[PDB]
Amino acid sequence: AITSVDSYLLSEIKPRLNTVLENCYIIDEVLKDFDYQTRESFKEAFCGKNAQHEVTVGFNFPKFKNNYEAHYLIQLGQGQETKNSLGSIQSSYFEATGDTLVESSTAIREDDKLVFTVSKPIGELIKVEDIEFAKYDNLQVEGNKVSFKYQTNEDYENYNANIIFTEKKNDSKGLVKGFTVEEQVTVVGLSFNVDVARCLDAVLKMILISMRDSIEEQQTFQLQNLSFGDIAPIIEDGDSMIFGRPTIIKYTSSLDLDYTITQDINKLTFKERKDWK
Amino acid sequence: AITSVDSYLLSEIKPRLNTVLENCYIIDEVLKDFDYQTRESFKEAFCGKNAQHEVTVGFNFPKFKNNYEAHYLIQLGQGQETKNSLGSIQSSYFEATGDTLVESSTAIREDDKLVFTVSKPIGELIKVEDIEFAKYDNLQVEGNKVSFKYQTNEDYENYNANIIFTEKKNDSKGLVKGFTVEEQVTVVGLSFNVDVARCLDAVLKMILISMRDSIEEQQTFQLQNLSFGDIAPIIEDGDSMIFGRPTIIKYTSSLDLDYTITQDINKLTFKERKDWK
Amino acid sequence: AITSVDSYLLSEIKPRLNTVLENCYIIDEVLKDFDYQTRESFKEAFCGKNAQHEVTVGFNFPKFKNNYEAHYLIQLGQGQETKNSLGSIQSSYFEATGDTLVESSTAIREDDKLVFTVSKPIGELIKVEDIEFAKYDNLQVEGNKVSFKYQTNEDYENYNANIIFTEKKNDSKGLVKGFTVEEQVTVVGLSFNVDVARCLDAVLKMILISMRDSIEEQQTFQLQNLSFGDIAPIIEDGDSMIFGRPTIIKYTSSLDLDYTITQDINKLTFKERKDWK
Amino acid sequence: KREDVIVLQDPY
Amino acid sequence: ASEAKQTVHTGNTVLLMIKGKPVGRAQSASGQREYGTTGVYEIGSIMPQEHVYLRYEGTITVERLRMKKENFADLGYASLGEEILKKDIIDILVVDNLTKQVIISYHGCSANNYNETWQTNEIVTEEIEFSYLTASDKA
Amino acid sequence: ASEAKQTVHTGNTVLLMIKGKPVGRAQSASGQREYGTTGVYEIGSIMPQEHVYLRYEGTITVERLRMKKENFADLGYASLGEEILKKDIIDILVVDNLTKQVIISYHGCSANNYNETWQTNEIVTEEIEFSYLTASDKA
Amino acid sequence: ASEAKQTVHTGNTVLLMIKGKPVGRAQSASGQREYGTTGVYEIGSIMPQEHVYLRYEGTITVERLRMKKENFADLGYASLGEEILKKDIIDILVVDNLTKQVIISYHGCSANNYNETWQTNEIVTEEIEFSYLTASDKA
Amino acid sequence: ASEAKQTVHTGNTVLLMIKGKPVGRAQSASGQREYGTTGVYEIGSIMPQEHVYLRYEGTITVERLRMKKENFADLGYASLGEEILKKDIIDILVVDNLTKQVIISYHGCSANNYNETWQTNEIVTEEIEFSYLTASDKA
Amino acid sequence: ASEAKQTVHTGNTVLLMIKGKPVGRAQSASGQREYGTTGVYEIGSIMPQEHVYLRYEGTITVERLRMKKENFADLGYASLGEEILKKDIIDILVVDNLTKQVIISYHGCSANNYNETWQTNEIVTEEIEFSYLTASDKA
Amino acid sequence: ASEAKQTVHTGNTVLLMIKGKPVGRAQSASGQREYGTTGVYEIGSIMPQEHVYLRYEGTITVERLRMKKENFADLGYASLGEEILKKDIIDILVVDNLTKQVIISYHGCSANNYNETWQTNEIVTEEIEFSYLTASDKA
Amino acid sequence: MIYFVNKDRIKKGIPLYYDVKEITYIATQDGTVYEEDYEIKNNRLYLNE
Repeated sequence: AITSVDSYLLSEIKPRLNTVLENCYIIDEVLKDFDYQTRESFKEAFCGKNAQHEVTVGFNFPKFKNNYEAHYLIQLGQGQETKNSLGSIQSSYFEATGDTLVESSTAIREDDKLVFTVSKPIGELIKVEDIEFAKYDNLQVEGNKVSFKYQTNEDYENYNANIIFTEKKNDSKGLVKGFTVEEQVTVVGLSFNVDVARCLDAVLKMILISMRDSIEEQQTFQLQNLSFGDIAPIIEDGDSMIFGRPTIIKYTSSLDLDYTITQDINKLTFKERKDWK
Repeated sequence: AITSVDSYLLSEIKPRLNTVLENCYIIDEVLKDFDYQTRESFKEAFCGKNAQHEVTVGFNFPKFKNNYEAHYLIQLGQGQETKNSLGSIQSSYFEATGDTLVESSTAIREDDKLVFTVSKPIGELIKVEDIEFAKYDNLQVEGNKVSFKYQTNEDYENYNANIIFTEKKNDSKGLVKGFTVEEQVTVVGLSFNVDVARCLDAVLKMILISMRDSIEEQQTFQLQNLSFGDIAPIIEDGDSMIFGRPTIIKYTSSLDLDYTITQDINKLTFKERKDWK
Repeated sequence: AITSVDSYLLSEIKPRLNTVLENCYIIDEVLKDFDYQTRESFKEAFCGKNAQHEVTVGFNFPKFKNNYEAHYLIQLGQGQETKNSLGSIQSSYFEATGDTLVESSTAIREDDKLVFTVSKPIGELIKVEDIEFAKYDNLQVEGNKVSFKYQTNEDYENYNANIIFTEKKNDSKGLVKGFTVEEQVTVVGLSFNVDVARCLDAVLKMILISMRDSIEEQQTFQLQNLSFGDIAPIIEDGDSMIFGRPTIIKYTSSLDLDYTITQDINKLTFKERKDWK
Repeated sequence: KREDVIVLQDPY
Repeated sequence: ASEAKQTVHTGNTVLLMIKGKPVGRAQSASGQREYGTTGVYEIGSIMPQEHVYLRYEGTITVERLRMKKENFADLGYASLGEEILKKDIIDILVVDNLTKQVIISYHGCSANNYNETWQTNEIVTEEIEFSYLTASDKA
Repeated sequence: ASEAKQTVHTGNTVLLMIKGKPVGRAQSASGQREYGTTGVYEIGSIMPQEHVYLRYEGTITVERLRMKKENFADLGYASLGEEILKKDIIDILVVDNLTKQVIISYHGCSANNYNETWQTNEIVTEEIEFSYLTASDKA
Repeated sequence: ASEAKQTVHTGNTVLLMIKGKPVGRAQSASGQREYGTTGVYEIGSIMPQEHVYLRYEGTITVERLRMKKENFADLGYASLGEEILKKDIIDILVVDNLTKQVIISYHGCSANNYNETWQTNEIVTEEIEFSYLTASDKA
Repeated sequence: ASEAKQTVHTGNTVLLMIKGKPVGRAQSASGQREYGTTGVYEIGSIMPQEHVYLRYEGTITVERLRMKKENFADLGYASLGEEILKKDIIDILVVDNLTKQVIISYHGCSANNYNETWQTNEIVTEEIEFSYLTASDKA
Repeated sequence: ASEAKQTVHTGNTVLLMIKGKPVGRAQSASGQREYGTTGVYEIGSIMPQEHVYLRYEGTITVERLRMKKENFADLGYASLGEEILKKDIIDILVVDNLTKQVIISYHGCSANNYNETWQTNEIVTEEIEFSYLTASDKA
Repeated sequence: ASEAKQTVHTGNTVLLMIKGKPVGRAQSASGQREYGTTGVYEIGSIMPQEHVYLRYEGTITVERLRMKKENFADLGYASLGEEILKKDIIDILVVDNLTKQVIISYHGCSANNYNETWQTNEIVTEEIEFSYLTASDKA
Repeated sequence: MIYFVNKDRIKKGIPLYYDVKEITYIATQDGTVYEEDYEIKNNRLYLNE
């Protein structure tokens, strides 16, 4: 697909940041190496459900004033194409497949089959969690349902699973045409307190490490590489300075389009014609 | 873990600097190559218990005035990730282990065992100083105690040892996920006297050499590499100039998180089911 | 040891510069390639015992006015660590050894031995000049004296020698821990006369070539490497310009500390203990 | 200079 | 956005597992394989008439940073001395990190050589090479 | 402006096709060919009198990024184990991307070796080499 | 100003011609030549007494960007398959671009090997090597 | 912060010791090891049936800056001339710098070759290689 | 200032002459020489007892930019074809440029091989190698 | 400050002397040495039982800038032609520059080969290699 | 000033950037916000859920 690393990072960082900040022992583990007073002051101010201060995330160049006490500024950077395929063919498909998804589901009995229901039509099934079927189990997929023989499996009549699958758009042939790009985004934790900037740096590094395992950047946005700048005053001529430490996140990812092929051939036919010269 | 090289350096330098400055013959050895008058003036001013002047250490950008006669300014620099593991698996553990520790202890008799007591639960024992036990000695560890058979060892009933060990957090499985970073910190000895700046440079180099043997940067913060700047005026438009010579300390270290695994499997079970086709 | 290249250079250059300038035919040889009038004017002004002008040497940033007619400004530069040892063990010693020394001495008869007396306790004897002893000569060293059998050597009863040796500090074991550094110092010959600057450049290059053979930079400060800048006005807005041509002297040297080991073991002992199981 | 960056309550 | 229709494996996507433990700090794995394909020639043409497979061979080579604990020597998979004679064959699995699903199995690995390099500006490196009886994948 | 009188093929201009499917993410193809040309010499001169062709040989080598699906192993063209003995020869076509017109055909390909490299800062790479019976072009 | 008393050939100064057509987009030509010079030795001294010429050998190697038309395969000079057996020897001329005057002739060329490399960030490259019976220049 | 659960050895973490003295200014140590693993084949399949260990071999190579005193020649471990015939085997220990605990022992070392390089812009380098009878670790 | 007590030869200081003409645009000359020094060994010691000289060998290799006139082929010193059989041995002199004084003579040169490289961004290069019967200097 | 307890030799610290004259402008010296260490094996174990020394060998190689006077050829140590047969063995000493004290002696040197390279942007280089009967140091 | 309002900010109140003495205008996509539906305490803004 076409991709937007900045909007991915914003969407991914915001919930993760919230869920760490609402959970005191995570911060208590992340900041174990800092000075005791720095740790306790940060945990008192920003952390837990009762926290009176708050962190914020957003893109650069807003028209309004931000929470300069603690704010992650996201800042889309450079990139370049790095590797190309022969014919620019990144892949080919017989059935137009959408995004990868993971969904929780439960088995139910139906007509002496077990079935799992999924919210969308299954374009491909990658994994039913914790199950490997035998041929006897007569595994079949149909529409948005996975179906599974009941006879030997009655103990599992309400078994709970996670389905990893991917959507289908439509039944069509085509070529995925495109290339790989290596692209940079900068993130900086702004604070007018230097110890807050240093803690926001630690929290962001933890978040990015945790992010490396996510399906989003396992399937796309691969090879996350991190670089770190000096701590410096970002703005120097207010009533106080604003400090930050930049980090650069670099990703390798595919830019591509679905070139559908309308041509289809369903019968050869043969004829002999005679040359009398 | 997540780590903070700047706070490590501050915590490590301050006590070492104090303990050198309170000990005259150490300075007399460090400064043996300097001019006699430079050496004696520095030793008279800053050195020994009666020293009327003092050195100081702290981070950059304080809001107050510093001891510009002699001050080590610590200044967190750049870094970049350098080496990654397959799957980002830095290690794996069956029991969540804390920091490495070294503690002095003495043997005591208890119920015809010798035991050493340690302040914290022993997650792993690395070394009992100057002892290698045989199987006959029935070495066992339990909780925060090391225990050792009395029968043949009665002469050692009050033996004094150092225990090198590491804490345990909890009994849980997981993967240490992370990567290696190479990171820089700058340190500069500010003085309005150039000969004091040159002596502070010598003392800092001695301190860093001594630091290379510490457990902190043997286990973490490995491959200390030093670079040195020119001596120059840091500030030039007071009633006097302030001079310093920067040094850059570069360290290689691991950034990682404990991804605990809750899944555990404690019995396989087998069944045969018959296919009548 | 810890070392100070700038103070070494000042201490080494000043006497050598004086001893060349008091010796006319040396300058007459050094300046043989210059224009006749340049050579004779320099030799008339600065050279010989009657010289009314004088050259001077000192570090940069003095608070007073200098002899801008001819002045060598010494200016401590950059450096970086270049090569490390395994375990940082630069060496090891059984007896704490000081600096290397060379001293003139004469033999004397004492109790039918010849002896040479040295000003300091001999930690190690490297060479007695122009002598190689046989086993029959019963060479022995004791304290600050070297002793040598008289019987066959009576003709040498007043022989004059140079002893190359090194001090001992004390009888102790340890490890020399440290690393190698490559470090730069700049030197510039300031003069308001351009032909004087060019002659000061020639004299300095001669001095550094002569310095390469000295024990100081044979044992330490090895691999002297020279670079040369353009001739340019150092200061441009007086009643006259001040000119100079920089040279950069680069040295490779060891930074290290004596880590003494107090542990000593002087007897193993063996015991058999019986296991009745 | 105006107090924009860090903003504190009025004294009463 | 995450798409399956194109995806490549990467150093972060793949676990290496031996005896059900992941190998920490593994730097590379190289799998090589050969069938001995021999061409058939005869009097009457210069062209190859046929190709035949005659001898299967393959190796797996692993480079790793030498940890202070759980080395290949401490894990027992490597051998320093005569105890090589007492090591049974082991199976090396390369596994998808997301799905925990086996990508390729190397069966019956047996050590050819083992190296350690100690160097002054670097982390210490283990490297080991195994011959194996076969490889397979299951899906 | 687009001219035919001069034009060169480029990585973007050429499709690689096997069994009527394009090979995605192929990084290179290398075709090599040898005729065994032997010179004839005789008593009476140092000069070669003639050259003769004695033995045709050729190989096609393909490097590819290891996809998560439709690998050479998943497509079945490669072999990891004894099932190499059950793979029939396949024909590899190099085809003009614009005209869909065959540039060169490699006929009767048979695998010599197969490699996979797993490395920590890189995408995983497949590489495979085939011996082939002949090559041809048609126009 | 243009002087003859010193001048060197350069890539722009020299045409390559085969059968009276210039070879477009040729990237290099490498001519190599060997006489088998053997030294004569005898009992009575370590010195060589004489040198003798015993076996002439030489090759011409040409690298070229693979055009969409008039390849060595399309021109017929190269061979992909058994039709190598039906190619007569050809003469390759290297010719001064200004004067159209023959610099060196390679006579009786016969193909040893033929390569094509298809790669993703590059123009496709032909390379071919011929054995030849002799070389000459005329002036 | 200092953690044991992950740690790697580094040039600063490891002492090299011979006869209970540390070797100053050692620049590298390289340990190599080989078992002669030979595959068993038979009529009836192309697959290897088994692997067997047949011949152990290993070497330790050390590079060092040539000190003015306590060289390998001055220490007596190296040999310049016929006195190599009078050197007994020596054991080389690689030891943890912090714990003073043996990481690996090379037993029965015997010198293969010894080099010195004298060069004009560099420190002089010793290098030595030993064959050894076995290696072991103890824990 | 010009001193004789130290001086080294340089590319500008040295003429190369053949048959009393200087070779224009010569880029390098490489002279190599070998005596076959063989060590003598016997039962009773591992030491070499003696060294003996058994076979002298040497070559002179010259690289040159291919001029439009007075090439080695045009000068007749090189040979492209069978006319190598009609070239007498020649003596190659390396001569001091200032004093016109012979530095070293290579006597009885006889051509081993001759190369020309035609390339698109470069000047054309000749290279030739001769075996020679002896070398000498006179002073 | 000057310390003996650590010191390394460097290009400036060491004189090279032949027949009591220092060799000017020597660029490198390389000393190499080999003992023929052979491992003993037997039926009953894969381990080496013993190592034996069987054949000593060593060479000294010297690179030097070709001076206009006092070359190895002018000094007579090198040989260009048959006069190699009339050169007696020579001893090469490597000597401490400060103390004038012998660091290592190479005894019975005998020339293997001698090279000179003449090149257009460089100083001319001599290089020579000797086999020697033994080496020793004295202290 | 402008703020996005979310469940946390409803429960906890928006901490205002400025030390508001009084409000002259307050509005949302649905129009003006009436004074029964907002309150300021301790420089926090509380809104109707």
